[PDB]
Amino acid sequence: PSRLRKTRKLRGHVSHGHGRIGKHRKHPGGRGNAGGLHHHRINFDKYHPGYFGKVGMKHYHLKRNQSFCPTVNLDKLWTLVSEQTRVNAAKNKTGAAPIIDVVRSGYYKVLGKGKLPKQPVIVKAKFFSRRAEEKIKSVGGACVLVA
Amino acid sequence: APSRNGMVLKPHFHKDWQRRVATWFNQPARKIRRRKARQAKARRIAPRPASGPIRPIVRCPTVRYHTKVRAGRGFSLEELRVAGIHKKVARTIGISVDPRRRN
Amino acid sequence: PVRNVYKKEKARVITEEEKNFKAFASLRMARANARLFGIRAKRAKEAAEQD
Amino acid sequence: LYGTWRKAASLKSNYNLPMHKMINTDLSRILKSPEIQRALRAPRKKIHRRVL
Amino acid sequence: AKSKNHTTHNQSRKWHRNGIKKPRSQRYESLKGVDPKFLRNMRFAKKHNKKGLKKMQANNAKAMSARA
Amino acid sequence: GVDIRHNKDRKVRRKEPKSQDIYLRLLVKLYRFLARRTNSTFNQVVLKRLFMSRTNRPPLSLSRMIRKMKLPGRENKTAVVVGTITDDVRVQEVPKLKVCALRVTSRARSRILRAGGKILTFDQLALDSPKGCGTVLLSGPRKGREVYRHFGKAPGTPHSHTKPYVRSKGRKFERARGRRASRGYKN
RNA sequence: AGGCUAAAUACCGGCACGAGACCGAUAGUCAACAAGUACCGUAAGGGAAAGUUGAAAAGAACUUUGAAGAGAGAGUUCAA
RNA sequence: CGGCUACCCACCCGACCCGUCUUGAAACACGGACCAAGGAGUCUAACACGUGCGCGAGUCGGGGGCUCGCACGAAAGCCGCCGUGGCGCAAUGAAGGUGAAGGCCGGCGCGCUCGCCGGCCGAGGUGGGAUCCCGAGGCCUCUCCAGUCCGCCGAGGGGCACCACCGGCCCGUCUCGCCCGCCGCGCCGGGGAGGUGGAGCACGAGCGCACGUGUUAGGACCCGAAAGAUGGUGAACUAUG
RNA sequence: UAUAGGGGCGAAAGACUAAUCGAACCAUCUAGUAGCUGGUUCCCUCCGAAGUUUCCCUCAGGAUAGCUGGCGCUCUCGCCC
RNA sequence: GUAAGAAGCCCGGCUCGCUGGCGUGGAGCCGGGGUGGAAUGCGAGUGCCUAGUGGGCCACUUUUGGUAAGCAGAACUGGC
Ligand SMILES: [Mg+2]
Ligand SMILES: [Mg+2]
Ligand SMILES: [Mg+2]
Ligand SMILES: [Mg+2]
Ligand SMILES: [Mg+2]
Ligand SMILES: [Mg+2]
Ligand SMILES: [Mg+2]
Ligand SMILES: [Mg+2]
Ligand SMILES: [Mg+2]
Ligand SMILES: [Mg+2]
Ligand SMILES: [Mg+2]
Ligand SMILES: [Mg+2]
Ligand SMILES: [Mg+2]
Ligand SMILES: [Mg+2]
Ligand SMILES: [Mg+2]
Ligand SMILES: [Mg+2]
Ligand SMILES: [Mg+2]
Ligand SMILES: [Mg+2]
Ligand SMILES: [Mg+2]
Ligand SMILES: [Mg+2]
Ligand SMILES: [Mg+2]
Ligand SMILES: [Mg+2]
Ligand SMILES: [Mg+2]
Ligand SMILES: [Mg+2]
Ligand SMILES: [Mg+2]
Ligand SMILES: [Mg+2]
Ligand SMILES: [Mg+2]
Ligand SMILES: [Mg+2]
Ligand SMILES: [Mg+2]
Ligand SMILES: [Mg+2]
Ligand SMILES: [Mg+2]
Ligand SMILES: [Mg+2]
Ligand SMILES: [Mg+2]
Ligand SMILES: [Mg+2]
Ligand SMILES: [Mg+2]
Ligand SMILES: [Mg+2]
Ligand SMILES: [Mg+2]
Ligand SMILES: [Mg+2]
Ligand SMILES: [Mg+2]
Repeated sequence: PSRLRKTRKLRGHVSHGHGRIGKHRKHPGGRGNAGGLHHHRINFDKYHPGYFGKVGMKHYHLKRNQSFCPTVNLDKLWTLVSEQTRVNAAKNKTGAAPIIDVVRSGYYKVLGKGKLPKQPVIVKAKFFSRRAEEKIKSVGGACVLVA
Repeated sequence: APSRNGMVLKPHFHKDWQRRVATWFNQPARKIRRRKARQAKARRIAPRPASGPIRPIVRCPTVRYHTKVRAGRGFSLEELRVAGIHKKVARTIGISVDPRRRN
Repeated sequence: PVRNVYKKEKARVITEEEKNFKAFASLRMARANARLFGIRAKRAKEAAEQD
Repeated sequence: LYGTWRKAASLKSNYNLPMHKMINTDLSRILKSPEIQRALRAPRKKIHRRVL
Repeated sequence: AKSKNHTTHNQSRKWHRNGIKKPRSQRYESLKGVDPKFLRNMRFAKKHNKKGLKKMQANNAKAMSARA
Repeated sequence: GVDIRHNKDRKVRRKEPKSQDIYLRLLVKLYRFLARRTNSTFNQVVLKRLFMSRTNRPPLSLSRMIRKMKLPGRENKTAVVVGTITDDVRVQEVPKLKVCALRVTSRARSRILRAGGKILTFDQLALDSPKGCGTVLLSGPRKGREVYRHFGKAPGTPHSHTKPYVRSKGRKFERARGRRASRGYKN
C-alpha cells in the first residue's frame, strides 16, 4: 500500500521528515544494542532492569520434556467431561460418583481454585496440591493418584 | 539506537543471509510431483495396498507422551516368532521386521 | 494403526479409607523417602560399625 | 452444505451459519412504528436565522 | 571550541505551557511508611471491628431509631 | 490578534464510527435519531458506545453479567451490553435473564436458551424500550486487557509493578542487575 | 576401529519447454542490431554507441540549370 | 457591443537570486551556462502500540494428505481419530519444589493474642461514580368521581466501567511459636501468627488476518573516501648484474 | 638473459619499478566504513516547538527528562444555587 | 509556602494484642444531624504512541572577569 504509505504524502518537503539540522545519516548511536554499559545506561536501566549478569545454577543439556507438568484448575475440572454426566450424577441418583481422569485430557497436576460444587467426584491425576485435595474432601469426593 | 519502552532485539541477520535464501515457490509443483509419485506407485505395484507394510502399536518414550500411542516401525522379532512365521517371509508378506526392538 | 483406546471408568460408589487416606502428604513423604533413601542406609552402616 | 441456523452443517465439520446483527432492519418501518413515535419529543422545524 | 555552559533561560515559559498543577491528592491517602507498631495495632483493630461490631452496633442502631 | 489563549478547542472525539460495517452504520443512524429525538441519556451513552472502537467495547463474561443482575432490584431489568458476550466455563447455573447485546457467541446463546432466556438485538431493543426503561447498562473489564499491565511510570525504579518487555520468562532473561540485592543495587 | 545400497532432497551451468498484476530501447542481461563485435592497454583485463520509410519500393522515369554536390518542373502513393 | 485572458506596449508604487549549513544570506559564503530523459525513505524478519474484521477460553492450518490428466487452477475447496505444535488460560523460586475463597449465622473447647464442628451464601469492604429504579409534592375550562395519559421532581434505593485506599490468598526469604499426620516413627512430612521481595490472584481476553506509525538488523534514503585481505599480470621506459 | 610488490633494484635522492611508488597495476571481498559535506520530487486544511537537566574517552554525537502532534477515553452543560 | 469547608463540623456508640492510675489517650469502624461559607475568570481529569530538538543570540533592569568591546559568563521577562 504505497498509496496509503506516508512517503507518498511527504514529497515536496526538503528533509523528508527527518529535520534539516539533525540529518539522519547512517547510524548515530551505534548498531543494535551498542553502549549497554557506556552511554545508553539510562535506557537499559530504567527500561530493562536486570539485563546484565548471571543469577542461577548452570544446567547443561536441559530438556523441556522431563519437567512437563501442565496445570488444570477446579473451575475447568468439570468441563473435561461432558455436562450430561454431571447432570445425571447430580440428579440425586445414589451415593455413586463419576470418575474424571485429567490425564486423558492431557493435564498432569490439579491445582486448587474456588467454586467447586457440592456434587462428589473422583479425580485421578499424577500430582495434587493440598488446596485441591482439601476442596475435594470438603465437597465429599476423594483424591486418587495414578502412575 | 534504542528508544522508549521497547523489547531488546537480537535478530540473527549479521551473517550475509540474502545470498543463501532457499524459497518455497516450487511447493505446489512438489505437491503435484508427490501426488503423481503416489499414483504411479499405486499403478506400479499390483493388488498390494498403498502404504503396504503394516505397522505396530507403540507407546512414546517421555514422561510427556507416554499416555499416547504411535504407529511404530516393526514387529520386534520375539513378537514375530510368537506369530509363528519366519523372518524374511514376513517382509514378503508385508509384515514389517525391525530386529532392534525389545519387548 | 492408531486407534487410541479409551477407557471409561463409568460409575462407582465412594467408599471410606480412600477419602480418609489418600491425602497430599503421601507424595511429599514418598518424595522425601526417595531423597533420603541412601543416607539412612549409611547411618545404618555407621551404627553397625560403632559396635 | 451450510446448514440452517438451527442445525449445524453436516458436510463441513465445525461450521455454523454466521450470527445476524439486526434482526429486522427496515429503518423506515422501525421509525414509523408507533412504539418509537409514542416516545418522540416533537418535530422542531422553525429555522430561526440571523437577525440584523 | 567553546559553548554556552549552563543557563535557565526559556524554562518558565516551557513549564507553564501545560501548567504547573498540584499532585492531585485523593481521599484516603497512601498509608505506607507509617509507624509499624501503630500499623500492627490498626490491622487487628480493623479485623476485630469487622468481627465484633455486628451485634452491639445493631442494638444501638435500634435504640437510636427508637429514640428518633 | 484576538486570543492570547492557546488553541486546543478542537476536541479529539470520535464523530463518525471509523468502521465501514453496514449493520453498525444502520445502528448508528437509528440510535443517533433516538438520542436527538427522545432526550434520554441512555440513548446518548449507547450512541457513544456504538461509536467506540474495537478495543473499548471489551467482551462481557457471562458470570459477571450474572453477578451484576443478582444484585438487589434488577430481576426484571434487562441487562444491556454494548459489546459481545463470551460464554463462561466457570459457573454452572444460569438464571432466566433477558440480555440485549451485539454478537453473542454460539455457546453463550446455546446455554442462555437452555436456561430458557431470551436475547435481543438493538433493533428489537429499540422497538421495546425506546427510552431504555427498565434496562441496566453493563460494561466490560477495560483494565484487564493485558497491554495495560505494561503501562506505568517505569518498569523498575520505585518498585513500579509493571512487567518489563522480554521474550521468554525464564532464568537469564532480565533478572540480574537491579532485580536482586547481591548484584549491584535493588530498584 | 571392514564394506555396499533406491526413495523423499539441492540445482542462477546445460538441453529443450511453458507462463508472468515484470521492463518497453537512457528501461530490461553489458548484448532487441555484424556483442563479448568495434575499440583501449604490452598484459592481467576493461568495453560501447547503434530498433522504426511505405500497405506495396511503387526508391522519383523524363525535361531543364549547374563541372558535380545541389536545385526547379514533372511523376509515385492517402500522404513526400 | 461585451470580454477575462500565460499577446504586446505605456505609466505609478512596491520591488536585491534561487537551494542550504547557519544566531545571522542579497552577500566580497558555497552549487547552479541553457534544455529533454533518468534520479533518492523501497523490501523482508522481529518487536511495540493504535486501528478494522472473524472466532471466542479458545484460536490458527501457515506442514502434510484428500478431488479426473482441463485456460484462468502455483488458484480455490475439504480434513478434526491430521491440533503434533505455536500463543493464552498460573505465577513463583537459583533450585530441589510449591502453586491463588472467602463471607454470614449457630455451637464447643478457659471464645484464652486459640482451634474445631454444624448450616447457608458466595469473589470482601470503604469514598466517588455515567445509567437505571422508586417517590413526597407540582401542573393541564362549571362543580363530584375517573382512568391511561403529561412532565418536573426535593429526596431515597441498587450501582457498570474506572480511580484511590484498606482487608484477603499463592510463591521466595526472615522472625516468633505450638499442634497434627504415619507404606513406617525420622537430622520425616503437614500446619499456625506476623513484616517483607514478586513481572501475581482477586470471574478470565486472547488468537489469527490486514492496515498505519516508530525502532532495530540487513548494501537500507541516495553518492562519497586515505585504507585492509585474497588471487594474479608486468623489467618494451627505468635500476643493477 | 636474471631479479616481482611489503617484494625487486638502488655510487643512497625513500629515487626507479610502463606518464602512478614513503608500498606498482587488474579483478574480487564490495553497494566496505563514516558521530562528516551535498541532494532528498503533488496541492490544500489544522496544530506547532527546541537549542535546557542528568549520564557517556561525551564537548560537531546519542540515551534520558522537558517542549510537540496524533489517537482516544471518563465525567460536566443545556430547564436561593 | 499554607489556609480560605460537606474529604468539613457536631453528637452517640463499638473494636484494638498499641498506650496505660482511670471506659486513659490515639486511631479505625458504624449510625445520626444540619452545604448559603473571600474577589474574578474558566470546562476539567486521565492514558498510550512519538517526531523534531540536545551549535543559540539580542533588549530593559540586576550582575561576575576585563581598560573595553558589536568580548567572555549568569538571573527575571519579552523578542529574534
Ligand atoms: Mg512544513
Ligand atoms: Mg537524528
Ligand atoms: Mg533516536
Ligand atoms: Mg544483548
Ligand atoms: Mg556484513
Ligand atoms: Mg550548547
Ligand atoms: Mg483576526
Ligand atoms: Mg497557531
Ligand atoms: Mg559398519
Ligand atoms: Mg562403515
Ligand atoms: Mg537419493
Ligand atoms: Mg525512443
Ligand atoms: Mg546497456
Ligand atoms: Mg514495408
Ligand atoms: Mg493522413
Ligand atoms: Mg555542520
Ligand atoms: Mg559563523
Ligand atoms: Mg539564501
Ligand atoms: Mg553560491
Ligand atoms: Mg560556478
Ligand atoms: Mg523526470
Ligand atoms: Mg491489535
Ligand atoms: Mg497439545
Ligand atoms: Mg585495520
Ligand atoms: Mg597487502
Ligand atoms: Mg600475493
Ligand atoms: Mg629491457
Ligand atoms: Mg602491499
Ligand atoms: Mg614512474
Ligand atoms: Mg550506499
Ligand atoms: Mg565504495
Ligand atoms: Mg553534549
Ligand atoms: Mg497532547
Ligand atoms: Mg520523525
Ligand atoms: Mg525525546
Ligand atoms: Mg548538534
Ligand atoms: Mg529605575
Ligand atoms: Mg554575551
Ligand atoms: Mg561567542
